Amino acid sequence: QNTDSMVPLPDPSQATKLTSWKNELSLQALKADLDAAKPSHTAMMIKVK
Amino acid sequence: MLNYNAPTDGQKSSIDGANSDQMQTFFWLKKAIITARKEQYFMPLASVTNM
Amino acid sequence: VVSYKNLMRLDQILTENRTPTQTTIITGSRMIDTKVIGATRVMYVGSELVPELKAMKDLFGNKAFIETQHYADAGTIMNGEVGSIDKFRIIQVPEMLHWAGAGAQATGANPGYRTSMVSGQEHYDVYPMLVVGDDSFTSIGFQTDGKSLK
Repeated sequence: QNTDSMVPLPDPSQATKLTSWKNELSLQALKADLDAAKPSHTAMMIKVK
Repeated sequence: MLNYNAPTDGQKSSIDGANSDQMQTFFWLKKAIITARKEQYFMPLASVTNM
Repeated sequence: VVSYKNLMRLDQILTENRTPTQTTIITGSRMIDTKVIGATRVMYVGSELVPELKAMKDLFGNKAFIETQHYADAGTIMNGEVGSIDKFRIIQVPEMLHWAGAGAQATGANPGYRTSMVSGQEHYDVYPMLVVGDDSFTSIGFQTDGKSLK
């Protein structure tokens, strides 16, 4: 059983590049946006419940 | 001979008189030096369940 | 001081307790001076312990700390990784805490390990090396009556 749910973050900025864009988003930026947006959504779902 | 001398460290300029001093004696960058948030590792691991 | 057999015992204990693995093995690359890595767990250590981990020797008297520079190719380097030992990949958390003055008293025969003052008496310092397995804990956030949590 291989589960990766506590792995210490994805690769850093210097790793592999999928696209040819000059500036690439990388996974850290996306997960940071998700963790920034989650507190409001968590407060909202209470009313639905 | 009008000499600049050294306005700081107690020596007035020649042009100045009994009651005066250079108004500007230094230059200010106005770009402060600041640190950054120390990185955190354990916080992203945990999920959150509301109460 | 931590030893190789302690790491093997910890692996055996975690295997017996059915703790799921977190990574996959690394087959070698084609570049010269590149060695394979078999390691399936992540362990978080402080900054001060790393030299001792580097000085370790395995059962047959060889090196036991393969640094990230060897297997950076054909692998996925995580944040703060410094190398791999046995089955544990090492993560160097900058903010790793430690109990201060929690060991037995320190006399003048101290080989060189760190100590601290406790009521006018020397005591050694105890440092942690932690492994967080899958689905071990969750955080609780009280509603706060309308605030955007946090």
